[PDB]
Amino acid sequence: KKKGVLYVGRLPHGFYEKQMRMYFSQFGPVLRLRMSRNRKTGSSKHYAFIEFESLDVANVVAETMHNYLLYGKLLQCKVIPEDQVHENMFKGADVPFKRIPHATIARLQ
Amino acid sequence: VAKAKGAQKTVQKGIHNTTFRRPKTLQLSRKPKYARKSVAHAPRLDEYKIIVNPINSESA
Repeated sequence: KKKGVLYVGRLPHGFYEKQMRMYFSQFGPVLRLRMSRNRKTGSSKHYAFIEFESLDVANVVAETMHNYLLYGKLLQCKVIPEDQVHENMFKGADVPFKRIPHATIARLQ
Repeated sequence: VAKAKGAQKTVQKGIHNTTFRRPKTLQLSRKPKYARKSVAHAPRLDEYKIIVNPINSESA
């Protein structure tokens, strides 16, 4: 019914867009997933926002993986209420991020 | 939501989860370290003790 949106923080290096999708899928279907990345080199910002079909499913994860010691990192995930969700946490979600080779294109240019 | 509540919430807490008679149990046999009698006794009733004497009475 109600579109559940979830935040995940303190991402271990590796828990990237595909790894999260193939993990949260068995919890429940995942529609729109984006993971914040550096504008310049596309490096990870180590925090991602995911969406779930229902807040009830969205709150399911928030009470299991919250404070989930992973590779020495305490995963931070909890439901973000819909009042303050913005329009485009998933702008370009599920899309291979474009990292442009700024240096080399400058030398070629 | 039941998809995650069961077997996705509890998998993270463990995926692997007439009358009665005393069972027969292996009953060993004795293997003494010392045989309790050094020399086995010689036979207690042989011919020379069975037949003690003949009777030579008048009826005999």
